[PDB]
Amino acid sequence: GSKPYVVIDIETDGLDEKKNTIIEIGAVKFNGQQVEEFNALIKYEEKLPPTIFKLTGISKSLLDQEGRDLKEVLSEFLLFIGDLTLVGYNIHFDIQFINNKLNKFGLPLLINKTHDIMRYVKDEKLFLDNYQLQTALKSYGIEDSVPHRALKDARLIYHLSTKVNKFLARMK
Ligand SMILES: [Mg+2]
Ligand SMILES: [Mg+2]
Repeated sequence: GSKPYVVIDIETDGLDEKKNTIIEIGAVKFNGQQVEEFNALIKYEEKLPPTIFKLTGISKSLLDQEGRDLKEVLSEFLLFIGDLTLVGYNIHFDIQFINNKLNKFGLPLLINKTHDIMRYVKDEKLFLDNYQLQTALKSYGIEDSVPHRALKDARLIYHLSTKVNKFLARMK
């Protein structure tokens, strides 16, 4: 069957890998036998743009109450993923942020192989109006609204990955 792989997803407070930061990190690992999950909200000392609240529902209060230290979370994330293939949707966004913060804290950077589900979708679904994750999901019969929360989005990307035949063939 499938080789092991880990679907990753983050939420951030902006688009700049070097000035903005990670507010949530989620992952769905198929370990070769079954599925495991990773999720952490990140403690945050800056002024969270209310735009972040409207998209994700994450507020300062949530990060204050449930957030964990970013360096600690990233160390645990490295242990969760090991050297497994990483999978995502426009995955360079997640990797750019994760590597920037790993580097900032003096932690090892990612050297994992990667596959981007978005690339497979663009080649299989040529007539989509756009290639946002939400649009891709519907094209494959997944009607869930995208919540813009890291683990919840990772679950949706994982479900998508089990429906993209070209990806499945590559991972056999
Ligand atoms: Mg995302
Ligand atoms: Mg997300």
